[PDB]
Amino acid sequence: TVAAYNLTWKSTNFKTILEWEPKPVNQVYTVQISTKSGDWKSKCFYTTDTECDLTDEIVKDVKQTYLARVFSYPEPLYENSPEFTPYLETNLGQPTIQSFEQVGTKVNVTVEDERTLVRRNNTFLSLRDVFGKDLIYTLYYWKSGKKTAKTNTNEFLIDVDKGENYCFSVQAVIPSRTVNRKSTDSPVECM
Amino acid sequence: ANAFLEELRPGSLERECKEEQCSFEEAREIFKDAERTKLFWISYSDGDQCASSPCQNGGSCKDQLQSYICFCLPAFEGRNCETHKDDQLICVNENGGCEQYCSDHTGTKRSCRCHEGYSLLADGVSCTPTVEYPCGKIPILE
Amino acid sequence: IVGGKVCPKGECPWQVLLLVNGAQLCGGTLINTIWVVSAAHCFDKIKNWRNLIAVLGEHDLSEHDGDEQSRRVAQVIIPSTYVPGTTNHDIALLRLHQPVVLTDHVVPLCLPERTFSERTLAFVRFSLVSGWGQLLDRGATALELMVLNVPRLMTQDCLQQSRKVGDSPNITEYMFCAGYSDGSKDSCKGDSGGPHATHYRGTWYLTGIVSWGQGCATVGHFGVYTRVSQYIEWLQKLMRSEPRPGVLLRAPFP
Ligand SMILES: CCS(=O)(=O)N[C@H](Cc1c[nH]c2ccccc12)C(=O)N[C@@H](CCC(N)=O)C(=O)NCc1ccc(C(=N)N)cc1
Ligand SMILES: *[C@@H]1O[C@H](CO)[C@@H](O)[C@H](O)[C@H]1O
Ligand SMILES: *[C@@H]1O[C@@H](C)[C@@H](O)[C@@H](O)[C@@H]1O
Ligand SMILES: [Ca+2]
Ligand SMILES: [Ca+2]
Ligand SMILES: [Ca+2]
Ligand SMILES: [Ca+2]
Ligand SMILES: [Ca+2]
Ligand SMILES: [Ca+2]
Ligand SMILES: [Ca+2]
Ligand SMILES: [Ca+2]
Ligand SMILES: [Ca+2]
Repeated sequence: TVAAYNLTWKSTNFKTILEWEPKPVNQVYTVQISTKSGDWKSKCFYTTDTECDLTDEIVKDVKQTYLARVFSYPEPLYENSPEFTPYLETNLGQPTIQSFEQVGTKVNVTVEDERTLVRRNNTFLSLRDVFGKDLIYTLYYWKSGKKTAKTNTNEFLIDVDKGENYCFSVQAVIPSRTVNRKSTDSPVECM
Repeated sequence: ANAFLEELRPGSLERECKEEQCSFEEAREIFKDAERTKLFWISYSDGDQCASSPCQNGGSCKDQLQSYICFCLPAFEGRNCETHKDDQLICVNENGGCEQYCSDHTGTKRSCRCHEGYSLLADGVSCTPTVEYPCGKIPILE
Repeated sequence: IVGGKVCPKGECPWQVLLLVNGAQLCGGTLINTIWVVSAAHCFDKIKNWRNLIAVLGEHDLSEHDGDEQSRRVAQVIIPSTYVPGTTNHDIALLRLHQPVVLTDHVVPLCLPERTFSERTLAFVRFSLVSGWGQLLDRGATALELMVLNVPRLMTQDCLQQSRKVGDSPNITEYMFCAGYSDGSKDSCKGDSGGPHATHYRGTWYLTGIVSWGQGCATVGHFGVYTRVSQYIEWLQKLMRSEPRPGVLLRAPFP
């Protein structure tokens, strides 16, 4: 057997999957995950895949720091993964502009409060529910010249020239973050 | 899309990209600017990866740029919700729910056992002491 | 024990005190009314094999109470593969001359089955180590039984997370590391033979034996314990065997 390598975390809106190499040849894998003071819990028992979904485990406490390791079978050979702190590292999914209504010389741009994988009382919590004040949305628009706006909610209230048409795009952002601070730009929408 | 003479009319996002599929060039004629056209084209032409209906067992697919995300029903997990949480009753998995010893059984279900001085309860997973001072228990705390 | 606390009287009921010629020798673990598991190296320099005593229900070495029970050690079984002065196969099975009385202060720790221990217990993060050993490396021993909660590590991580030393003993498959490398908490020499007990779903099990390490609570090093799971068969077969003429017995291993 060969120890797995290049263990990488693929997480978006908390959907978290551990991937690694190489494509198993005469060897199966079993994953274990835990917090620095918790017990090791096994996942994806004897899988031949080179991936393992750990979503249900990390959403139990997205602020904890997790460590995972992949065992290799023909103590067994294994490899530790990089530490992973969901709250600080899960990528923000691509946003979606839910709507925008014009009211005279102003426009209200609403951003869809998309859901995450974090369960709570038999429901999925939104990005807002999870990040609260840590989350803001930035707007990048233009009179159909660059313009930008920021909000600590899911809506932008901006001024516009009567008659002219504008196009909008937003991004999810967690200012305090160091890495993966911004989501990709949302689809463009025009009035 | 382009039809006979339509290109004589000014560009229109609604008529060209919404009510029809517009090429990059048609999109470029509407947005004019380079960056703007690109900002629009990345999403417009990405394609809905949820079209395959990859999320199994009643899960819900959420489209993303060149990828998707599956939200699963409580009893499921996995990239595409293909994992049956109820089909993991094996000994290596949380000791199979057994309070003490676990024995696997290919073809059937694992069975639980107990250490000397204990007996397996009717639930088939728990162990209760059959002596006054079983091993591993602390009297002044029991 | 370095950096631990007193084990409230009665909360470490399987802890054993071993004495030779009335002098403190080592710790040990009761696993039934007649057998005690300890460390083999605790007997490297024994001369009067007839003066080995095991005391159960001990707590405060400066005060006698009715929970104490003394028994002569009628037999010390050590693997034929253990070499005095070294570290591998550091385990010993002791037969008490007379069974001890099980009370609220004297209870045996459970010897688990092999696969349960390797597959489940070995992955329980924390376990308890205890003894009347030194409170500091090279310091004085404790008067009251001390206990310490230590985290376990797979050997690969132990090696990677430890300061490589010149001629340190190898960490074999008959061992496992547990503790901290910041020099704050660990078991020590006088704790040898004592239990490394793991709590799992309402019951405590014997997973390790205080064996060795570089000094005590040394920065960049972890405590090393005998991996009891490897001796389950060995122990069970011997507990069913007939007593021998002499005290010391070397039994083959496997
Ligand atoms: C450094 C001498 S030492 O500190 O006494 N360590 C030696 C191993 C040892 C020998 N040479 C070495 C070189 C580098 C690192 C370790 C060693 C060592 O530990 N030797 C054994 C006796 C060997 C025998 N059969 O007589 C010993 O002292 N065991 C008691 C003990 C219990 C717990 C801990 C602990 N948790 N901490 C440490 C020690
Ligand atoms: C649906 O489309 C996605 C695109 O990435 C593909 O990965 C799935 O396998 C398919 O079901
Ligand atoms: C999407 O989410 C999944 C979990 C199920 O609740 C579906 O019914 C829903 O459409
Ligand atoms: Ca057209
Ligand atoms: Ca056209
Ligand atoms: Ca056109
Ligand atoms: Ca229309
Ligand atoms: Ca048309
Ligand atoms: Ca053109
Ligand atoms: Ca054209
Ligand atoms: Ca897409
Ligand atoms: Ca006393």
